[PDB]
Amino acid sequence: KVKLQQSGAELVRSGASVKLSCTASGFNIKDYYIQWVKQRPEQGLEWIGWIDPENGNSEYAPRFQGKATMTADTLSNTAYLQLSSLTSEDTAVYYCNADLHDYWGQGTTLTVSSAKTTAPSVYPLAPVCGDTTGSSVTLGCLVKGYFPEPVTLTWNSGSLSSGVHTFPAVLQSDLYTLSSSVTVTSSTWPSQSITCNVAHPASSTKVDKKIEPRVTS
Amino acid sequence: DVVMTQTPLSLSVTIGQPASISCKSSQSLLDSDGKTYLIWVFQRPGQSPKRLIFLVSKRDSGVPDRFTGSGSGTDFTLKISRVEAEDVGVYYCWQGTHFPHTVGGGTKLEIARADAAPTVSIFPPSSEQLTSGGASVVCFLNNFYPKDINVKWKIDGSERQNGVLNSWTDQDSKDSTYSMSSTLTLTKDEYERHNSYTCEATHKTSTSPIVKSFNRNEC
Repeated sequence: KVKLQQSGAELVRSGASVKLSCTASGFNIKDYYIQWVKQRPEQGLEWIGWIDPENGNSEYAPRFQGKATMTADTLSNTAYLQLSSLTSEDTAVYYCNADLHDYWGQGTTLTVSSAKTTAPSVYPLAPVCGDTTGSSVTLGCLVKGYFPEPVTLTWNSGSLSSGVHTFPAVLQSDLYTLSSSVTVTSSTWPSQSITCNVAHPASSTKVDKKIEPRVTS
Repeated sequence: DVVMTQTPLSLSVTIGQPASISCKSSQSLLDSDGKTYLIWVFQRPGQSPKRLIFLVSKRDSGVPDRFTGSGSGTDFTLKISRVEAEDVGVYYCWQGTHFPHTVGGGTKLEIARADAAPTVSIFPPSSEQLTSGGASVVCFLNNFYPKDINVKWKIDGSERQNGVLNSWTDQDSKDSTYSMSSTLTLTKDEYERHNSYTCEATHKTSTSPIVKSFNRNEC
């Protein structure tokens, strides 16, 4: 279950260093060991090593000795994973996991690139010509031209969870494009407001675009 | 390093059918303390992994009893007595008996469903993007099966292959279908020089393409 908070996405140059954090909101991490897992885009899971947070004593997998450094500050309830001399090979999602009820963090996406952080332009997609299927309407949201990943997209701040389809982001010329659709019964919209909420942590951008009925197209 | 080999790598199952995932380790996982440190982890694409089984056969809290882990030494098996829609995702066996802890390559499970034709939706560019100079026409092909589908964009009859970005979702954990998004990007100028925008889909569910068009200054 996801009970740990990890630092937001990171964009770092090749050769640099970066430190990722992992903390818990409802308990002290000092009593349970923390382990770090790496997952490269479209590949399996890799075990980095683990640490006893109370005293910071740790063990690293051979392949990460010298590349990774693990520490833990039990006064501020945070475990850290510092990676040095980053290469394209380090681009991945990193998860921390605690030895208590299988608690996992949500993951931190690290992108090793010399490209610039660019915020997305968000566009509301309202249906035209009265289009409906059965008695439902499909609305959409276009998140265009951002870098790096990820972008968090929710509908009505997260309450609107059923009938949502968020399409994986696609890279084109150093910029990503992502889209999402939500299908609701036609009794709901436009009577009730539908808002596309988009957050791009890397540029610390937050945008809500209300999907309103079209004027003449 | 103890190597973890999983078979099969791709598992296609019909709802209600049993399934079995094999996990072989290059060395014995029986630890001196008499216990065997083998766990099975599940991950739905784009989410944190979750553990299902630990110590070869002990089920985690909340994990349905349709899942059974068993085995000893170098051979372990995870059996699903009856596969349900939510079971789609990747399964990994992972060992903690030897240092470094190692993980299997993963077995991706997918449900073989009854065919479903896509429902096509089209969205002309928002007035907002237009004022910013760009024009993206979006086409959603929702809830279809199988995953294989082809989309062609036509502008006033002529096919256009440049400026098209396509993206598919993973298999839905409720109805087991796929959805696809296709965006055609143009400059505001090219957009306003034309009238009909057509999103055509070729899918096995139909002899001819399923088409959705949009004419400017019509609605």
